Amino acid sequence: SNTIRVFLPNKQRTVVNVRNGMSLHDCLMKALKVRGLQPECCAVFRLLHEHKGKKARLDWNTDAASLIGEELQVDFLDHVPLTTHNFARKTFLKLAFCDICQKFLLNGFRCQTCGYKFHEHCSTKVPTMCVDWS
Amino acid sequence: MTEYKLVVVGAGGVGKSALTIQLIQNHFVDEYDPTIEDSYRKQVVIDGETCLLDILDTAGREEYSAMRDQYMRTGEGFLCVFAINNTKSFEDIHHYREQIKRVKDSEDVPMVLVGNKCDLPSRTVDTKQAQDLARSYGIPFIETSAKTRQGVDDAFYTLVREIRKHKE
Ligand SMILES: Nc1nc2c(ncn2[C@@H]2O[C@H](COP(=O)(O)OP(=O)(O)NP(=O)(O)O)[C@@H](O)[C@H]2O)c(=O)[nH]1
Ligand SMILES: [Mg+2]
Ligand SMILES: [Zn+2]
Ligand SMILES: [Zn+2]
Ligand SMILES: [Zn+2]
Repeated sequence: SNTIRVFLPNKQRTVVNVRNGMSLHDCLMKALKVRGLQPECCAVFRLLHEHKGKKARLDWNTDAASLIGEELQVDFLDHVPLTTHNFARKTFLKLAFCDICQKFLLNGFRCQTCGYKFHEHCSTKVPTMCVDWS
Repeated sequence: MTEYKLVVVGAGGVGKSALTIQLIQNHFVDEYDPTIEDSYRKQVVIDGETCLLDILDTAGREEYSAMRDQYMRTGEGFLCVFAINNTKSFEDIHHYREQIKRVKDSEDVPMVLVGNKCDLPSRTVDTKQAQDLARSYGIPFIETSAKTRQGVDDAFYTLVREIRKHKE
């Protein structure tokens, strides 16, 4: 009951139990890291169901119990170089290696933004977020 | 890109979360962290098609038997998990399988029976028992270990193929 429902980047969500004393950061670090999201590339918001604005930013160290029963959203900070991969069938004439398992890669898949090259049976090991400083 | 709404159900402590996180993040947590509600999205290649997996990790604690019916309705495929260590959790797969079939009003429901915690040496559930229960439901059965990542890809890959076949 002492819980908070938090909408997360890329249309994910979590419910966290709020142990007394914890900050929003302490409550949400794992759920973000386990999704490959760096908490430093993120802001936490209080959803405003009664405003011109949809949400107002909160401090990360805000004590979480202060918001039991509210609905929170975490978003990427403005313009962070994280995105979703964009995969494509690719066939490698030249000897190439899988970035996941370093075995030979003959017939695989590559992201067209970051370049990760992999075997199908290795795809679940490709990091969730595409990193782009191009 | 086709999205696939998957739901992982089963007794508390059978390894639903350990399995899912091993899928999403290639890591293995050996800690106690009972889930309430957790949703994940990750891209995966299956039979050449890149597709989007939207996975909901559910609470196995019976203290959350009320939010169950709503998430079972929206979900397209179900991973019914039990631990080879716990017989109760094996027999309770029936309770979860009937609860799903009520909200989906059909028995051609995309389902995969999953036996987790294969690494441990105290195996109280035999492969044959599980295959029998899977043949009884007309669904696939798959043995897994979230510790060693055995069949984690196979379990989710096979659920998606069940969706595609039922999609016809
Ligand atoms: N040795 C071993 N331990 C496992 C395996 N899978 C899960 N565990 C352990 O089982 C415990 C609970 O697993 P967890 O993933 O939290 O299970 P759950 O089914 O999600 N629990 P809940 O329903 O409460 O959220 C943890 O100690 C975890 O490390 C496995 O394959 N091998
Ligand atoms: Mg869990
Ligand atoms: Zn990429
Ligand atoms: Zn590989
Ligand atoms: Zn029972």
